Amino acid sequence: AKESLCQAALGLILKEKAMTDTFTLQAHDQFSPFSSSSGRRLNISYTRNMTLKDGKNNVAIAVTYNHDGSYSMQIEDKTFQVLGNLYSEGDCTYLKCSVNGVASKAKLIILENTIYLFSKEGSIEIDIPVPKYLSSVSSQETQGGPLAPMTGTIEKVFVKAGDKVKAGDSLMVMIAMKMEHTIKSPKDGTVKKVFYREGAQANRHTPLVEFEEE
Amino acid sequence: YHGDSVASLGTQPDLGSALYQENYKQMKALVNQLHERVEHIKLGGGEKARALHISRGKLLPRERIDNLIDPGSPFLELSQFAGYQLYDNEEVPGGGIITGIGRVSGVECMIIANDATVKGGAYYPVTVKKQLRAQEIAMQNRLPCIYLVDSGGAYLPRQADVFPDRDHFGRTFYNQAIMSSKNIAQIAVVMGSCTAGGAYVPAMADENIIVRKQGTIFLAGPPLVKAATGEEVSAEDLGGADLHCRKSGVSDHWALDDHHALHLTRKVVRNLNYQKKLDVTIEPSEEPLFPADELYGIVGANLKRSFDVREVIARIVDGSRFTEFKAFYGDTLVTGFARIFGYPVGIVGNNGVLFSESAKKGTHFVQLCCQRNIPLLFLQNITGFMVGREYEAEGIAKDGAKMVAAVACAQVPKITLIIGGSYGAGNYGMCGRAYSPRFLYIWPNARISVMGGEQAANVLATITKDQRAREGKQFSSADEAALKEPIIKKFEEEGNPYYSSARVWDDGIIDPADTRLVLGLSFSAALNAPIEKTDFGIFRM
Amino acid sequence: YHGDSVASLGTQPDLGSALYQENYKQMKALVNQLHERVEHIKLGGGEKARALHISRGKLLPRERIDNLIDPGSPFLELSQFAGYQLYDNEEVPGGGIITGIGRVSGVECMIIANDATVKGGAYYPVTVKKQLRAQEIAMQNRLPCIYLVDSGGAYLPRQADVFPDRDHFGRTFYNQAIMSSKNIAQIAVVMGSCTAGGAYVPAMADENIIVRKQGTIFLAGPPLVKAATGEEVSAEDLGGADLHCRKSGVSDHWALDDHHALHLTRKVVRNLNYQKKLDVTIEPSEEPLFPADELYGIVGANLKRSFDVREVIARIVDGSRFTEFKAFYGDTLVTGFARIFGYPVGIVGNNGVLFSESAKKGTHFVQLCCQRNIPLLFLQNITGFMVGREYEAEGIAKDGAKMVAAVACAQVPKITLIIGGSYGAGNYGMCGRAYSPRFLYIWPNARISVMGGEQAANVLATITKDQRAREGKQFSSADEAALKEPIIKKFEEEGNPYYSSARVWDDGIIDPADTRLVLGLSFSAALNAPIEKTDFGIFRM
Ligand SMILES: CC(=O)SCCNC(=O)CCNC(=O)[C@H](O)C(C)(C)COP(=O)(O)OP(=O)(O)OC[C@H]1O[C@@H](n2cnc3c(N)ncnc32)[C@H](O)[C@@H]1OP(=O)(O)O
Ligand SMILES: CC(=O)SCCNC(=O)CCNC(=O)[C@H](O)C(C)(C)COP(=O)(O)OP(=O)(O)OC[C@H]1O[C@@H](n2cnc3c(N)ncnc32)[C@H](O)[C@@H]1OP(=O)(O)O
Ligand SMILES: O=CCCCC[C@@H]1SC[C@@H]2NC(=O)N[C@@H]21
Ligand SMILES: O=CCCCC[C@@H]1SC[C@@H]2NC(=O)N[C@@H]21
Repeated sequence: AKESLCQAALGLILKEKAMTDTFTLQAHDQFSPFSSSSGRRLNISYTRNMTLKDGKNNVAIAVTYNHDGSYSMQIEDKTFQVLGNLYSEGDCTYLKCSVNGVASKAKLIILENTIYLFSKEGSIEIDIPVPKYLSSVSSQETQGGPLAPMTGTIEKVFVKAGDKVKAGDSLMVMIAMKMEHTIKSPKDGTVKKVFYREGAQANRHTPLVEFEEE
Repeated sequence: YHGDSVASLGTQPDLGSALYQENYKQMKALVNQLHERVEHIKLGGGEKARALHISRGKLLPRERIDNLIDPGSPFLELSQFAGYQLYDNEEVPGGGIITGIGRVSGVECMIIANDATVKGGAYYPVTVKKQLRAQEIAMQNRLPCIYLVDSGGAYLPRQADVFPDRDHFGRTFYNQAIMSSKNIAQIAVVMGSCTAGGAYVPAMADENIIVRKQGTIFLAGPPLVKAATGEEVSAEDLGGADLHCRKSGVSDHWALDDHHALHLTRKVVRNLNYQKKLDVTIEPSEEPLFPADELYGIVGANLKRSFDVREVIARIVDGSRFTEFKAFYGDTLVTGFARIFGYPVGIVGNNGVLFSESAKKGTHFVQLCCQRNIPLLFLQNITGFMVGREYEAEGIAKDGAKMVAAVACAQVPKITLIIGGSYGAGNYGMCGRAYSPRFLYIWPNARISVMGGEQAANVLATITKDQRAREGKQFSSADEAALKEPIIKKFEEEGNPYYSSARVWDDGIIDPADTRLVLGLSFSAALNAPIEKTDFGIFRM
Repeated sequence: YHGDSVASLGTQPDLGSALYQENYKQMKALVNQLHERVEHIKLGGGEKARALHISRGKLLPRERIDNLIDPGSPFLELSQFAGYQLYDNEEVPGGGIITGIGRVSGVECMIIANDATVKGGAYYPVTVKKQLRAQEIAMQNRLPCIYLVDSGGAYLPRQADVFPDRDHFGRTFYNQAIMSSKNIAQIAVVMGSCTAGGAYVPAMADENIIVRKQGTIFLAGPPLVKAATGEEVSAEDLGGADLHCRKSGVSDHWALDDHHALHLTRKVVRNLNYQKKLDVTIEPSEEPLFPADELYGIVGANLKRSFDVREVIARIVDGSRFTEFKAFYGDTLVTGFARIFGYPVGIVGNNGVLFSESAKKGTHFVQLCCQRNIPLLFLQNITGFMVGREYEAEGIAKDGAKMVAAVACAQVPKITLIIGGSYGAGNYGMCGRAYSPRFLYIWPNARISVMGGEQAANVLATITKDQRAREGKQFSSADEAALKEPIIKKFEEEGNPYYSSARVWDDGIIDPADTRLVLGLSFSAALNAPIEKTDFGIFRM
């Protein structure tokens, strides 16, 4: 439970430290203190706060990079004193860590977006967040409404004033002066109305079809 | 072949000795006091400004820096005590700006961020000084720099100290142009509105990122436009990420939230296509043989007692291995070669009052290190200087000049640390702030001033005594203590480490325990700049 | 630190869409046609010449190249369609010469071999042009070159086009001297008789190998000597491997059969003592996330329909990872950074009719890449150009000049690919053939000409209409189609990819599927030449 969340949060750092270590090895200078994963600031104790998905409820974990190498994390006014390491049996790596004086070993398989803790007594499932900008939802939020790149005669519109909108469907075909280009629907929401009728022309960066808010 | 064993420096201080106990207690008191103050500074502008800054959806500057750097990496803040009680009644935590060096996408780079919480991100005179110091550090070390602008503009009530002078505001842009000229990268990130101070910065930088709503790039603010041209319009119409991106083209990228801007910045740094290369022999590094905290009991908080430098050197260098150079001759000064974090260094330190022989030894050592391309580190505790009729007859001043010339003409990176009291022209001799060391730090105990207070009081007493005797009413027996007391008090106030660190004479105040770590970081960054030829002026015999 | 995930370009095209089916069918037709023609070219001079060449014991040129290169390695032939129907009635497969780049003994080197089967190895004008193009490629890329001479001499019936002019025959020797001057190696191998064309080449080269019987080095052939000096003697007495080796010393080595000559050549290349070094950051490479053949359905064989460039970029770059630069501004043009086979590249592509803003964006991008030493790749589909009264009022031509100046002054390697129709001055703008790109290729669909046929027909109609109206008998309503038709037909003929590739305006016609592979090879070779400083002329504001 609460300890299990800490165990996974430790695993992210250890994997990140090791991958931080690997790039150091190929580098010219593998001796600088910068390569150290200490995360130490001058006169201040560095703290980073996490968020991990735990079934229905998100949990925020506050990781303070302690001065000695011990690892301090706190979730709902319960603190946990954690120290751990990564060692591999065969080809699979085990996570050995002690939380508040209790230590155990568990397989640590790490996917792209999920955290795996494997143990004799049971298994634990933790999910890493996905940034919204990386989720491509931000990509559709870049443009508020459709814009016509160039002025041209609209041959015909595939969508009526009120019509269902499918992904990939073309709003209209607009051909102009040695160029035909096909305008798509920016968003899957049902059209509020179509701005331009057949045969009309819209300038560069001009609205073409109104869409309901998603 | 590297099988020869080497003698190691340092011994075991007698813990039971009452002197060690006393020195330890003093050093703890100083370190504790420093820690509490640094906490209070890091709180920033205060709870209310934090509440408002959060309310706008922005991320607090400390959070921004933590997210930006490669996570799980050290970060080296500089001059945190800027503006400490410097002004009459205005609280300016951290000089209203956070500057430092960090590793991003595997490449070291300097981060400079405004603190809109503190006084709306106005540029106090100290703020400009701090920022310019950071930029010059980056250029000498040849490091890319990143700006996080959330500033309004120059502080109006003090315009004389900001706008006009050569080293004043605006020199920032000149440095920016020079940096971009010689391939040193520039990146600007916009999170807040800017009025002619953070307006040229994005235009001045090669790359640009601006948040969708909270970011607005405009040369003149809505009140400035309304007051000047008689026309009022919101800064978004002049600024705005979308508005500037679609048409103006000032913004090279368009981010939605603060996190998105940080992530894009990482991508750009990776694409920057730079590779670091070294030009010095490197070796495996091992920890010093003795605990660092013992330095407290060794040093204490009294300038009167003396501590041998070699104890400190043993506490610092790798494996506590050292090779003294010309040990018996000029014993008052110590020089030698050592290795720190696998890098070769030349250590120069002070034990006592300088003499002519010590100056000659230092000059010879400097020539050797410059010839062999070895970085230099200085540990100055100048309790006294070279003064005496016999000394000046043989031109001890001339030998001091030899120190000055050798230090000034040197081209290898130099780092200086003020372990003990610094006074007199020796500050000039042992690579003072004026002599452009790449860095400079002071322990919490050190006091720096031109002269000890007692000396100046005596000198003033004598000159007034002589002239007033010529005036017929000599400096009487009375008023002697009355005249002496203010001089002693004033020199004590000006010599305080916090007082100097309030200005930017030093890069920071560090406890002795962290010393070793800091040095390694500094030297690593300094190695980015390729070493160059060292040319010496006339060596006056 | 390189742990940040990056958004990937491209989507999944709707296969079921009838448009995709139609585009796929067109692209298959073109690719099939190209393949059949290339087969017929590779047969060479014909069965009878092959029978005779075998009868002499020589190895056919294709066999020679296969044996020479490091076995199991790619080889990149160039301009295979040279002389395709170029002359009136003379079949000249491959221009009577085979040129290419290959890896020999671990070192890249350019191979140039005559084809004595085709017209006795006579130098047609196109043959000289092809060979000189190869040599200039080798010099810019700084690569060793190897010659396999089996040529007779210049084609007599066309002596004006071969001998006299500056870029005509004989310039070969000048390039050879310059190459050997600046340490670029030269190797000549002789398998057949030579008359004043392959006579200076061995003397001009540093190293020389000649087969025992079939090789004869002589400045004047037996018929030339008999006709000129009135004295007849066999070319062996003037040539011969043994005869030249014992006394003349023209031959540095003496081989018995063709295989022996090839083996000796490998030995010499190994002894050449050269090592390749890179000066750009390199990273592991991974395949693009989407199949390449989808490009067919994406592109089709009609110039009217438009395809977004980012689809193609996703089909090409490593991992389909891309970072667009100033995306919203100047959307008609696309720029950004990517990595191909572990090498950094800057991609510039066209989506539509250029405007002033696009030109400014391109200029800024070019400056960045030149500053950071990043190679550049161009994907031009210029359906239309910048023409309009409002455009010319704001000096859109001036912005086009900014494109031209930035491209011309650039010094980093540049590669160009004509994915779509190229017309107008944009060819000059986007690193055309005249602007010395290191390479240039065209897809089977692209059409290149100064202007579309319809435009020229309209312009000619108007000018004749105006002048003839001034003449009193204006261009009548009749003859309008009669005048238009020939112009359209002629422009279509001159725009055909085979027509341009018949000449040496392009380095080759490649199907879209192979695209990625070819690029990697090209860039690797281009990295041999060390990068240099880029200096820019006056930037007219
Ligand atoms: C270069 C020039 O001379 S132009 C200078 C005039 N332009 C400005 O700076 C306008 C004021 N600043 C702004 O509004 C900036 O755009 C912002 C958005 C970054 C600051 O955001 P805010 O915090 O909302 O501005 P606000 O006015 O509340 O600033 C808070 C405080 O900073 C002070 N301040 C901020 N900028 C300046 C400035 N340029 N000069 C003097 N004081 C300033 C204000 O007096 C204010 O007083 P307080 O700290 O006692 O409350
Ligand atoms: C550079 C100068 O101007 S020097 C003057 C040129 N001198 C010559 O080349 C004389 C001609 N020499 C030849 O006959 C041949 O080139 C040889 C002997 C050197 C070797 O050529 P081979 O491959 O054996 O061809 P072969 O001698 O069997 O027949 C000659 C063929 O090559 C052609 N050919 C070769 N060289 C030339 C040339 N310089 N000019 C015109 N045609 C030539 C002939 O037209 C003939 O054509 P074909 O292929 O239709 O039969
Ligand atoms: O009888 C006329 C034939 C022309 C002979 C030309 C002489 S022969 C030697 C010399 N070499 C040449 O190429 N031309 C001259
Ligand atoms: O009707 C057909 C005439 C062809 C127009 C070509 C367009 S017009 C603007 C642009 N500039 C060119 O040179 N070509 C395109």
